[PDB]
Amino acid sequence: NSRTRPRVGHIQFLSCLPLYWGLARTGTLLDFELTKDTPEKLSEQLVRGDLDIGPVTLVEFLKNADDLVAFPDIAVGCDGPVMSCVIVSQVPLDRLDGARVALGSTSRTSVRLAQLLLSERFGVQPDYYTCPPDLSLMMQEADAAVLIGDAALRANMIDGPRYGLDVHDLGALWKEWTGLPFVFAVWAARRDYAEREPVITRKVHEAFLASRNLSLEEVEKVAEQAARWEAFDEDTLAKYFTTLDFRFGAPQLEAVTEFARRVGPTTGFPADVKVELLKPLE
Amino acid sequence: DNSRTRPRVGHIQFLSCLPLYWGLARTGTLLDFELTKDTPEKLSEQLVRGDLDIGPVTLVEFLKNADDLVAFPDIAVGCDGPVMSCVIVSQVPLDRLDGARVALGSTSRTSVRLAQLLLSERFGVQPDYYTCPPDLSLMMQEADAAVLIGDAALRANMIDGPRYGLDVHDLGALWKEWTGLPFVFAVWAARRDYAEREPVITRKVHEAFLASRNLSLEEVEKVAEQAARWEAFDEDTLAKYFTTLDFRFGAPQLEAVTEFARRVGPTTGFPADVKVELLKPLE
Ligand SMILES: C=C(Oc1cccc(C(=O)O)c1)C(=O)O
Ligand SMILES: C=C(Oc1cccc(C(=O)O)c1)C(=O)O
Repeated sequence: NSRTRPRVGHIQFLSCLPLYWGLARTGTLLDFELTKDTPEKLSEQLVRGDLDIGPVTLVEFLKNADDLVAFPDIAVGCDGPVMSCVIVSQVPLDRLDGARVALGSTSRTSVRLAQLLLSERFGVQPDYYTCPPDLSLMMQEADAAVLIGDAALRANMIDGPRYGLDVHDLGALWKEWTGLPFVFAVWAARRDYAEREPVITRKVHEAFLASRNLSLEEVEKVAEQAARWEAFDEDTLAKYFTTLDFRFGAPQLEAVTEFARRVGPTTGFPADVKVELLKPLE
Repeated sequence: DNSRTRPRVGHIQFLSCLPLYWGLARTGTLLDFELTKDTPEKLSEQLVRGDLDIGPVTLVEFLKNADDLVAFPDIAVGCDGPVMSCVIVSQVPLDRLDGARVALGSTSRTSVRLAQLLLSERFGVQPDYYTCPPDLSLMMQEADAAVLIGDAALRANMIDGPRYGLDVHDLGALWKEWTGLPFVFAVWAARRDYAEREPVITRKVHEAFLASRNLSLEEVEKVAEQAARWEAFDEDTLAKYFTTLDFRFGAPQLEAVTEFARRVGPTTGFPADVKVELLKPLE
């Protein structure tokens, strides 16, 4: 009946590879029982109780906000381009009305942001369908596709330029539309776990912040090492890691508030949903 | 995407390899791996069938597949005397086990074979063996003795045994008494096809393991202090366990492997003189 390590999720994509570096170098990993997977699986596992703490794609957090406690000061976001959330299209976006648009199944938030932009900014109503993320296949059978993660970064930096495909950065489209930054995923504890183990939850939160901070300082070391295992080179990875925005304070919460209000009534949660933050000790 | 992919590397989830995990994390080596954590018998099955490229292999399963695996020199999971986490728990003296029931934990391949070798060829008793999931409570309700490995064995050795007045015999000590030799329970190996396709990645993985192991030897007390917060064992117990384990794999350890293989080979599924191929260093 001894104390057991928290079950902690971790996004397998490159976006959170520097964070993984920090968790390893600080020794934090030895205080976790870590699960690596794609964002939609990690969100399903946390909501279903197979994890205690982990990253949650924003839309799924909002649909479950009464049962989750978000960690302050860490998130996966951007202020302008995010580079790894894109619309790849063979035509201008305003020509997508009634066209087929493939939505990568690993996404919940970026697909909704893309749908919001296309309808409310560009005024087109495509015929959406979900499918596994595969740019080559998606382009054969759809006129445009929404991708996240490594596949999106690959479409943005490699596939797009080679084949003359338009690649629209969803963070940039949102920044153009609203002037706001964007948050794609947060870290959260299950409410029942945070109330049963307040101290473990706090130490996990603080360890994430320290590991994140360390990864910011050693971004070039992380990029050099990771470049040996990717089609991206060191400069591209370092640019990607430094373009991503892992803050989660008042300006980022303002962005979440506005996004939630615009998509709630079309996504399945109240437009004024409450985001509960983990409170520090007095 | 035809870029080079990280090696798929297995890692024993038990406490025995927790300091090594610390070393792999602290050195940053983990970011050069695609890591899979599991029990020794699953990690062995995955490597043999091709779901991993490099990983720990319980000795008996390595020897049964020695033609298809290349062992890493100078790192292994072993002992010279007690190993602490491979035990026979018995309610009677070992010499009273002839015709008695002995439960063999299903997660083991090497320690169970070593226990059978000791009981038959050293003590001369012929128990009615059976395999079951590792659970000391159930095993003791139905058997006169049980063979355990991993955390469950360490728990029987340091906690359950003393509490219930059960004899706990250390399999490493029993073998040492019988032979004067150390013992190797698991080795690290690369699949032969992976080692021949990617010699340099295999070498760098091997070197990274040695460097992570060496660091974990230096920081054993830090690792025990951290791990004690999540285990029924305290820091002193974990530190004694980590320092009792022997992770060397040179000539004296290979001598032990050779003799163990000779005594059990023809009844376990490999030649008594099976050849152990070691990863060769560069000139
Ligand atoms: C930085 C990214 O933004 C994300 C992260 C996690 C989930 C989602 C989603 O769309 O559900 C988006 C990235 O995927 O690289
Ligand atoms: C030191 C140990 O020895 C082992 C390790 C892995 C497998 C086996 C086996 O019996 O198959 C034994 C331990 O379990 O901690």
